[PDB]
Amino acid sequence: EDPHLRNRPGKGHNYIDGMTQEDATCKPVTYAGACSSFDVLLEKGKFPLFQSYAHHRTLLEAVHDTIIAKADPPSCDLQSAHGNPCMKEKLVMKTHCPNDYQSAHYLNNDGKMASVKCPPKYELTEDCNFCRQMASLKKGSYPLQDLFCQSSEDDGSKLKTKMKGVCEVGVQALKKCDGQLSTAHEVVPFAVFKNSKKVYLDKLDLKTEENLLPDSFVCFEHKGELKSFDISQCPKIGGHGSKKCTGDAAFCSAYECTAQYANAYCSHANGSGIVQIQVSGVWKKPLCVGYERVVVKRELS
Amino acid sequence: TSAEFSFVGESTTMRENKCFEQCGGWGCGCFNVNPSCLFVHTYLQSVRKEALRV
Amino acid sequence: DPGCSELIQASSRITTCSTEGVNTKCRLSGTALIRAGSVGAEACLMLKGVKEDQTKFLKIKTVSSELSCREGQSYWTGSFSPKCLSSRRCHLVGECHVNRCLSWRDNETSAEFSFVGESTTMRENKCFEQCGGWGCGCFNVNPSCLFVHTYLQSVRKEALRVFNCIDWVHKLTLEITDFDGSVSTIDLGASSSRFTNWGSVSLSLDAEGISGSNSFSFIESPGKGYAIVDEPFSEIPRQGFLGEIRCNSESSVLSAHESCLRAPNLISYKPMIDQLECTTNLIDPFVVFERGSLPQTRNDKTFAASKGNRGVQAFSKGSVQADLTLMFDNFEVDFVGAAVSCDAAFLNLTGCYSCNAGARVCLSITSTGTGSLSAHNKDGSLHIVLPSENGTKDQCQILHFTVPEVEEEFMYSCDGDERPLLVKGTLIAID
Amino acid sequence: SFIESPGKGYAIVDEPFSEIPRQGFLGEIRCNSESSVLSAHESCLRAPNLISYK
Repeated sequence: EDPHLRNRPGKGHNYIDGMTQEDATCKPVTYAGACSSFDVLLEKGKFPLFQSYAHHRTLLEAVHDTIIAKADPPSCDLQSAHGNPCMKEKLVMKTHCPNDYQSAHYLNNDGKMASVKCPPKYELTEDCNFCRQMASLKKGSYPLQDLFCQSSEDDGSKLKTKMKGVCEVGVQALKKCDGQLSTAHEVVPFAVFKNSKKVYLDKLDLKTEENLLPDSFVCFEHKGELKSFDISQCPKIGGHGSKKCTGDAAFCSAYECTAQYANAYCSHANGSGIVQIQVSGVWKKPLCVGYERVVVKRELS
Repeated sequence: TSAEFSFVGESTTMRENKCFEQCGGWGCGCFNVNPSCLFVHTYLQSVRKEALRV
Repeated sequence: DPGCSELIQASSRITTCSTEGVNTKCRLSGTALIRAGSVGAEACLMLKGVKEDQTKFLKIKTVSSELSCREGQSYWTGSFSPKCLSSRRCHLVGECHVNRCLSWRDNETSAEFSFVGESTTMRENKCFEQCGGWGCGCFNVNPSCLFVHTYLQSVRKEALRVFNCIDWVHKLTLEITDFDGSVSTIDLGASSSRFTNWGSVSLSLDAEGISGSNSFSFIESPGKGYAIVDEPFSEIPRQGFLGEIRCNSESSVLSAHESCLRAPNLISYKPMIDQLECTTNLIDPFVVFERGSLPQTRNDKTFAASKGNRGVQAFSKGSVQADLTLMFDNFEVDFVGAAVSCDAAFLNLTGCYSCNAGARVCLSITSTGTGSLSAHNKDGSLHIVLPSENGTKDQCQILHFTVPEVEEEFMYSCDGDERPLLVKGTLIAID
Repeated sequence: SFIESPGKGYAIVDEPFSEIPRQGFLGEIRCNSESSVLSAHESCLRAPNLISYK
C-alpha cells in the first residue's frame, strides 16, 4: 500500500456542485476533519485499489484540477418530477452504500462528471437506486466506484471497448440485443484515456515508475511532528524559484543541490507519478482507471 | 438429512443422501446465476416376500 | 516474399451475420482447423460474406521451426574473490581466551569486527589460537587469539544463469495478421493456447521431439550469446563442480548476497601470527563459457541461440508437420458495400516444384482504395488472395506446382469482374 | 597422512586420514591447538573409557 493516506498533494478538494456542505473539513483534505467523501475510500476490505495507489488525485480532485470535465447536469436531482437523467445509469450498477447519505457520484459514459443529488432531508437506501424519507446525515457524497485521477497526455480514442460476446457491459451499449440476453453480476474493470469514453477491459496490469514532475517528490520543513511544505517552490538547475530545498541523490538529481542555504529536507515519493496500463500490448498511461462492480449483460444467441 | 426431505421421517431403512451440482440462471429453472444443487434421497426397500439363509 | 500456401475456405457453420443499413457485419464463432506452412510459407484463410468482392484474409506466417527447451532447475553463479581481515588480540583481553577462540561459531560477530554492523553480504568468522609471551607481542604467557573476518565479493560486472533442460517443447513462432491490418506475433508450444483480439490460437500436433537431456546443461548470459556444457546437473553445491557457489539473482552474485548457497570448508586459511592469506581455488565460469559456446554440433541437430524469447532453442533439419486450431470467440468482421478495382501485372517467378518450400511469384498490384484481390485459375484449383492498398505494390504468395514449366493463365478479380493474366517462369528441383 | 613438527622435519604415513578416534589406532586423542596438547587442555576430543584401572 501507500503510507500517505490522508495527505493529499496539490489542492485536495472533494466537493461537488449542489452538496457544498462539507468544505469546513474537506477543503482541503488533511489528517484532521471528517470528510464523508474520503473516509469510506480508506476502509479495509472495501476499496483496496484506492489503498494501493493513494499518492494520486481522486475523481473530484481531478475535476477541480482541470483534468476531468463535468457532465450536464453535473449533479442530477434524484427526486425531481418527470423522471431524471440519473436513473438508467444507476439501475445498471449493482453497488452498495451505507445509510444517512444524500449523494452518490460515479462515472458516466463520456468520461465527464455525472452525479446525483438528494434534496434535504432525503436519505438513500442500501443499493442507492432510489431515495427515501428520514443518526446524523452525511454532508457529502459516496464514491460508487474505485478509481483515481491522474494527469496524462496519451491519446486513446481508437482504443474502444472490444469485449467480445458481450451485449451491454456496465453502462455503455455495444449493440441492440434483440434475441437472447444473459444477465449476470460480474465485475469488470474500466479505463479512461484522453478524449475517449469509458473503455472497459478484462484484465488489469499496473505499472509504477517515476519522473521529474514535482508531484513525484515530497518535502517537509524542520521546526520546533510532521509539517508539510510546498515542494513546487524548489528552484531548478540554472533557473529560479522561491524557497530552497535539498535532499538525497533522488531529490538532488531532479532539482538543484543547495544544502547549506536550504530551508527544508526534500525526499522522494514511494513510487508514484506515472501509472501506465497494459492495453493492446503496448503501455499507455490512463486518466481515471478503476475497478467497479456493475451488472454485465452477456449474449447467448 | 436434506432440508427438502426432513419432513419424511427417520425410520430404520438403508437410505443415503447425495448432493449433485447442476446449472444456474433461467436456462433450466432458477432466479440466480449461481449453480444450483440437486437433493437426492434414495432408499432401499425389499422386493420378495421371502429370504434365504446363505 | 513470404506468402500463403495452404489456402482453405471457411465453412458456413461458423460464418454468419446480417445487413443493418447496408453494412455487412459478419460474425465468426466456432473452431477451425488449418495446416501450418513450412519455413517461409504462410497459412492464408479467406472469408466469404454475403457477396464475392467482400473478402478479407487471415494469414499466419511461420518464422522458423525451433525446439524450445523446458527450464527446470536454474541458479545464478559467477566469479568471486576472498577478502580476509586479520586482527590478533592478546589473551584475557575482551574475547581472547583458550576456550572462546577454539570453539568459535561460524555465524556470530566478535567484538573486534563489530564496527561493521549488520549487512546482507555473505561472510564467515573463524577463530585461531596463535602464540603468547613477549616473542610475538604480548604481556602474558598465555597464547593470543586471532579473529578472522573473511567476506566474499565479486569482481566481475556480469553473471551467468546456469540451467538445464528437462524437455524439448516444439515451439513455433507464428504471427497473426488480423482482418483490419494489425499484426500480432505470438508463439505456440506443444499444445498451448494464447489470447488475441478475435479468439484463441492453439497447436494440435507437435513435430519430432528431442529426448534425453537430463545429462546436459546450458549457460545463459544477459545480453550475450548462449553456451552448452557436457556435464550432468547436480542439486547439491559441491567442490570441483560448475556451481559450487550459487545464488538466485544477478544482484545476489554481483554483490554476493547472503541468500546464496556455498560449499562448507572452501576458503583456505593460512594464519601466520599477524599475517593472513586466504586463497581459494574458485572455478572460473568464463573458461567453460568461452570453451563450449553455441553454435555447437551435437549429433544430427544443431544447438544455437534464440530468436525471440529468452531461452534455449534447437535447430532441426526436418520438415514442418503440424496442425493449427483457429478458434473464434464471437468476433465482429465488418465489410464494405462495394470493393474497389485493381489492375494486376506480372514480375518474375522464383522457386521450385514438388516440395514444402513452394515457389513465390512476383505480382504488381496497382489499385487506389483498400481491399483485397482474389485470383483463380481455369479449373478452380488454385486460389490467390493478396492485399490491395494505394499505389503500385509488389505482392505474391507461395505457389505449389508439379511442373518446372508453369504456363497457366490466371483470372484475378478485385471487385467482382475478372481479367486475364498469364504467368511464366522456370522452376528447379527441391528435395 | 602428513605430520608437521614445529622446528624439525616433516613426515608421511601410508594410511588414509583418520576420521574416528577409536581405541587401538593412531589418532585416538586429538586437540585443537599446540598449547591444548602440550598443556593437556579439556577442549580436545578423546575416546571414551580409555583409562585402565586396576
